[PDB]
Amino acid sequence: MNPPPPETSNPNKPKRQTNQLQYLLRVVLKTLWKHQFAWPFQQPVDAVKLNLPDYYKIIKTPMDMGTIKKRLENNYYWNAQECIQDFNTMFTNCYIYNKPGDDIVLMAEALEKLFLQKINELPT
Ligand SMILES: COc1cc(-c2ccc3c(c2)nc(CCc2ccccc2)n3CCN2CCOCC2)cccc1=O
Repeated sequence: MNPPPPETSNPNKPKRQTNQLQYLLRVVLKTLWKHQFAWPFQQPVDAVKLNLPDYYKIIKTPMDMGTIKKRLENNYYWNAQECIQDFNTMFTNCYIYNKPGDDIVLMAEALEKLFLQKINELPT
């Protein structure tokens, strides 16, 4: 019942290393990945194992940090904005599916505050 995970390899498009992409992997992803609340966000939502009714009927653009980490490690992103959009999608999905006060929402909000603190120091 789960869909295949988001693509993470980039076989047909060009690749580049930029200072912003370096910061996104070394600082932003690394800081959130090591956070105590990271585990639920480290791989695609398994709606079957988690018993999440209608998850993939409600969430049509799933995203997670395991995918973002692999995308950065595989040079899937050409522009830093593509990666920032993926983090935003991951948080937004959680807020859409869940309710205020749910444990997962409080965890996502703490991770998003940390994301915003780090994104404030994104370079040029
Ligand atoms: C990201 O969005 C959501 C996430 C989750 C979610 C909550 C807890 C989660 C998780 C996802 N993924 C994991 C870790 C991976 C996992 C998944 C399946 C069973 C076991 C581990 N865990 C920890 C499980 N815990 C610890 C080990 O004892 C079992 C209980 C729930 C709801 C809505 C969402 O929108």
